[PDB]
Amino acid sequence: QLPADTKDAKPLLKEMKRGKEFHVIFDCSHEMAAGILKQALAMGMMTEYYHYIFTTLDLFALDVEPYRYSGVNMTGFRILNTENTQVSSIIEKWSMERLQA
Amino acid sequence: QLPADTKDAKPLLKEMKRGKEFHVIFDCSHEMAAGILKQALAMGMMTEYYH
Repeated sequence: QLPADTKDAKPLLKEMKRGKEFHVIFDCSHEMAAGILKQALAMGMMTEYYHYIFTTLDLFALDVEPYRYSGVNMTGFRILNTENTQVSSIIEKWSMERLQA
Repeated sequence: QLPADTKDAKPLLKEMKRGKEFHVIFDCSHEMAAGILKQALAMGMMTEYYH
């Protein structure tokens, strides 16, 4: 279990790494995925060895960049149908009004 | 040989990782050391393996 605070992530990952858990499933609002991935990097773990999965349905909205050359696999799940033209159009339109926040 | 700019580092480190070169000496004014190490990190090239 992830402890209460996000930045307490350290021991848990540390135990996982010591125990040599070479697969992981997550389940949490991607907002938690950000914290857990930053830890998973700074703890020197992003390597082809580990191979995460996410059930949070927003894997597409993270910032995948600083991890992407490392070589880990983050199979995820997305439903918002980016494939269709009109869907993407409406995404963009809503985006042009989304950024007022 | 490191190329002209530092962020150009990526191909070289790619070769080091591919051939599995598990040790290194560097040489640079540390200002280069910083960028080369950042690349070393995001490349999945910074673990308890290498030294």
